[PDB]
Amino acid sequence: SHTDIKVPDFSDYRRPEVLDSTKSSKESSEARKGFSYLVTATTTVGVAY
Amino acid sequence: ATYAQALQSVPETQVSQLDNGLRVASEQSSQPTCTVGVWIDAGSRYESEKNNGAGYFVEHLAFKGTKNRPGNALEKEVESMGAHLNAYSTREHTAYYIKALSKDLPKAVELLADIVQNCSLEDSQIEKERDVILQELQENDTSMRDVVFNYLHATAFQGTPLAQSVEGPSENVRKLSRADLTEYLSRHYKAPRMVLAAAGGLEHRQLLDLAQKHFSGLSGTYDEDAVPTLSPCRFTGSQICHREDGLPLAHVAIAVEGPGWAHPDNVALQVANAIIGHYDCTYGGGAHLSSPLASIAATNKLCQSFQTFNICYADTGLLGAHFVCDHMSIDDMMFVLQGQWMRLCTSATESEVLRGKNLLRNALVSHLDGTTPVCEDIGRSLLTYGRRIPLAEWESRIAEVDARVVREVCSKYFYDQCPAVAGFGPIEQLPDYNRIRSGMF
Amino acid sequence: EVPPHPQDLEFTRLPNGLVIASLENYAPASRIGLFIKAGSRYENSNNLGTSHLLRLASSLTTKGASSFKITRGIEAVGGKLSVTSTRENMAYTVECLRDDVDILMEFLLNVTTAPEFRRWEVAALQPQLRIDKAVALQNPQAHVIENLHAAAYRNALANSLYCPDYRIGKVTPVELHDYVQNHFTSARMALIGLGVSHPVLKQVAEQFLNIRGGLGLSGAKAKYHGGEIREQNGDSLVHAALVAESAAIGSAEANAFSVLQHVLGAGPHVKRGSNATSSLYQAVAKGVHPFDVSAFNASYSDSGLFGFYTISQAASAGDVIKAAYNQVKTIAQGNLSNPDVQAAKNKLKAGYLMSVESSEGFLDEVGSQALAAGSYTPPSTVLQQIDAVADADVINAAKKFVSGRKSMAASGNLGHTPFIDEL
Amino acid sequence: AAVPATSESPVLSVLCRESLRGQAAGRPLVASVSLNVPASVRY
Amino acid sequence: VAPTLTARLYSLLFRRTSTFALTIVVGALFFERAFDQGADAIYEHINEGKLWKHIKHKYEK
Amino acid sequence: WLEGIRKWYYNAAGFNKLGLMRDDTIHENDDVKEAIRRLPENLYDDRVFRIKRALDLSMRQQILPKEQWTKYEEDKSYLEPYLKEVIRERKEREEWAKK
Ligand SMILES: CCCCCCO[C@@H]1O[C@H](CO)[C@@H](O)[C@H](O)[C@H]1O
Ligand SMILES: CCCCCCO[C@@H]1O[C@H](CO)[C@@H](O)[C@H](O)[C@H]1O
Repeated sequence: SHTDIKVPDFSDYRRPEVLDSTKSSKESSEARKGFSYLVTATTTVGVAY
Repeated sequence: ATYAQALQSVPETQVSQLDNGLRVASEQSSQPTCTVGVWIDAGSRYESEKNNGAGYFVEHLAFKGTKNRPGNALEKEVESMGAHLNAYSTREHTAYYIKALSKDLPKAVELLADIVQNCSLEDSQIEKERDVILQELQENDTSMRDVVFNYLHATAFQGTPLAQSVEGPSENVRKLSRADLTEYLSRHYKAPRMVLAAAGGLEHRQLLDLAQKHFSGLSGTYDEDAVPTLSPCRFTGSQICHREDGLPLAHVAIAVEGPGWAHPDNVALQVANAIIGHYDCTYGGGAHLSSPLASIAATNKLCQSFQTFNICYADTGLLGAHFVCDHMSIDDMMFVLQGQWMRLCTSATESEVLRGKNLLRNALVSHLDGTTPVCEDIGRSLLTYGRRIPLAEWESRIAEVDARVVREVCSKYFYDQCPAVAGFGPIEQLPDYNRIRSGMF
Repeated sequence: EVPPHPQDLEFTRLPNGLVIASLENYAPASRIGLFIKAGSRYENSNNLGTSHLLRLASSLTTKGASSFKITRGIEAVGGKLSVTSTRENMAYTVECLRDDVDILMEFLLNVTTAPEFRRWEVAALQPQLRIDKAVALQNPQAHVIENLHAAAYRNALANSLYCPDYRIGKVTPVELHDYVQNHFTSARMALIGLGVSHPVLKQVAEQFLNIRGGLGLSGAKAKYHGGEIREQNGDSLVHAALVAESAAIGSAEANAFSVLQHVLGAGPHVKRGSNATSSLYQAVAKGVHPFDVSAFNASYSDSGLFGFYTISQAASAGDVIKAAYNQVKTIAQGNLSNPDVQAAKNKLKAGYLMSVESSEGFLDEVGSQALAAGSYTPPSTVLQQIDAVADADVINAAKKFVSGRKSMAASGNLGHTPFIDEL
Repeated sequence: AAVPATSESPVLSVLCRESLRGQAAGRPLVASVSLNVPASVRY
Repeated sequence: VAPTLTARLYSLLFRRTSTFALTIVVGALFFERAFDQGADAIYEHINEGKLWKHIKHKYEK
Repeated sequence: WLEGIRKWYYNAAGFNKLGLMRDDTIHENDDVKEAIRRLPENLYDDRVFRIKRALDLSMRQQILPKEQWTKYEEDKSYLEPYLKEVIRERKEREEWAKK
């Protein structure tokens, strides 16, 4: 049965802030994305210089 | 009479409550028929890995005989009065309802009470249903749509109870015992978790009377250490791809996390989803359909069908779309679909939003057509909102939505958010997750 | 809470023969349908499939509205336009919020009284006949029921709801025009409405549906013949239907057959139930352990078909069909208890009332009565006509089936599926 | 309107009595086509 | 009750394409000045007393 | 007589010398292509032959005998009703796109 299909455990790869399955990850989504776009912004400025 | 006067003329839904906690709600009409049923806050989201599938198993036994009406006696009684008995289970709710002549309401309520409290669960019947369920699992495996939606939940809510299917894994079906089921039942089937709803030619007072007579014995306590409460379910931007080139068409379901039942944002989201809409090869509109996705798909033959959806759960949900297409059309379909979400986030126009609002208005009213749809709305609403939301309120909520509200709400849930993706079939062309993620902005 | 109504159904027949009927339920949305005697039975050997294409051409250009406008205009108000057909009638229905009925009505009228059937649009639509048919035929029941009618009748009712393959790409604009002109006439039409005021619907019909054409071109009477069509396709399951000519809808004998249908079993009442009170089901179950069986009843204006439908594993086809048939033979021999007949009547009465519970069922019921009897018989009366059926009438209906010349249709791996003469 | 059909059609299951129950035809068929909704075939 | 560091910059300056680009722009100018002055300072410090700008006063207008 | 200059211009234009009708010389844009696609078989096939005959004459730097030249008085627009409707349909779509 396709219902015997369970996503494997990814706990060894998850960021600490999304390790609790009983907590919404939307509270950290802004911080997690804000960092990547800061990285992207700093790289862009470096290359522009 | 204008549409406004029409909304104000709908009979209010009367709600009462018994001492044991059972809620009794009804909407009276003059129909010589009715639908009455029991909606319960029970479903696979309440199940653990060990008893996942218990609720579905119970659904299989519910009409197989009670202490008072063994075997097919319940069956014969329902049939002889020309009534219909049906049931359904979802990840959060379970329902048992009867369609019958309004004059048969008393027997209808008695039977439901009998079903909900005195189910036999005969060991031999349990063994028979075990095989039926296994066969149903095999049949469901042939439904690519059902498979892809179960996969979407498995990945989007991985590691939580919402990741579980309603039917449960086959090994659970083979091992569930009468103990497991009775246990499941005692913990969840309590009066405070149930709603007796009815719609049709009947009076609330009569229904309440019948409820006091047949449901009073239902437990309304449980205790303190056995009150199944729901923990939030983490959502995970992720992807599950089951490649099977042997299947003729690919099925793909993609979604971002939704707000959950109670949130006001669901109305604007429904308007946005109405704008994008649904489509399939048998639609007569074709190239002239208002939805850009629908007309592009129709003129370029991009898919067999597609549908937007807003699946709601207590505190989370799945907001997105599902499409069925040829192996060479997946990338194009994904491209156009995501482009439509982005266009709504940044440039929804007043005219398309008005169309969306009108589509939603028509859907809401045309859905509540008949005693069964109305009765279901009463039962589910009481469980989810704790009250029946009147049409006049829905209109007010829809009315306040405009292009600005659509852009802002869509941006909130779709813009630069991580989606959950499920694919099944000849999906070699399903876009890489990074490309899909970049499509979100 | 006490309901608004409940008002009564208003009826008006115009001089040209067109019937208008409406019920104001004070609902927020309206549902309007134009029923026409133009089902597939009116096609002849030279224009088969013309009504199928017509059914798919509702959004083609008309004199007052372009194809583009029809689609965008109806969608702008979140409306709906659909065409439904049976072997006898065609129903064009529109759905919308009550304030937008004026808009939907204009499109409805253009579609039904002013279509242009432009040569290039008609050609471009042909492929849709193939797609639409393939979708419908994914259902084995469709294969069997279409073949059943083709086997039973020499003409008219013998025609399929779907265009024959050889005709796809061949239906011409002239055939479409001819079909609309010969059948979309005043004396063959009924405008039904729910959630709209009778006066507005009456003024709409008076000003825009004041067409002529009288009774139009009626067809030849359906001539029952009997016969069998076997479609070998090797499916694990065999679908089969066995019928005999019964009675025309509107006759008292038709009521006997409807009650007989529910004695034998006419569909499930309990989710996953064992159908304890279904006579045909219990008879097969005794002699067989995966199948489905059901009494089949089709009643038309000048004829009717009655019998049963079976679904079983290919090897058990003969056992299921014979067991079902024998069970009907016992009823014909008089082995029928009063409690069984009362239960059947209850199912039938409850069933009828449940079918007119929704706007769709209500509209279909009123619209069909309007075209069949040009009159309205209320629920109260229908139930009485049902109670009036006598046990002997039911037994006699069964006897008519048993001794009547049979028609049969079957599809699947037919190695063990018997022929009529082996029953 | 925006109410998609119960079953969406695509072009180019049963394994038990329970799931077979109800499949046998009982009435004449009806064919429906729509501007906005999937086509259907009854009985 | 409020967001964090990165969560603020994101919602404020990165969530948009028009503002995110503006951040890179203005960020570029300020980055350039500080970077160039700091690097020149480090260079001159490492080479204190050796550069023309360091001994220029002994001969200079 | 504007009509006088007209017949004079028609002949000076000279597409008639190749046996072409005025509509045979229209510059094909998307509206025209759709209109041509909507032509009944006979008009489409006639158009194809007149054009082919003209291109052949053009290749040979020749013209038809004077008695076969298209006549000003007999040249009628076979394309107009189709082209007009194609443009009307497009304009309608454009107005709806504006809302
Ligand atoms: C600019 C290209 C957009 C698509 C052009 C199609 O345009 C449509 O063609 C139909 C006939 O096939 C007409 O009935 C309809 O009114 C017209 O809007
Ligand atoms: C391109 C130069 C435009 C001059 C107008 C020509 O005018 C034309 O000239 C012909 C020759 O005499 C006349 O036979 C004819 O009637 C006259 O309309």
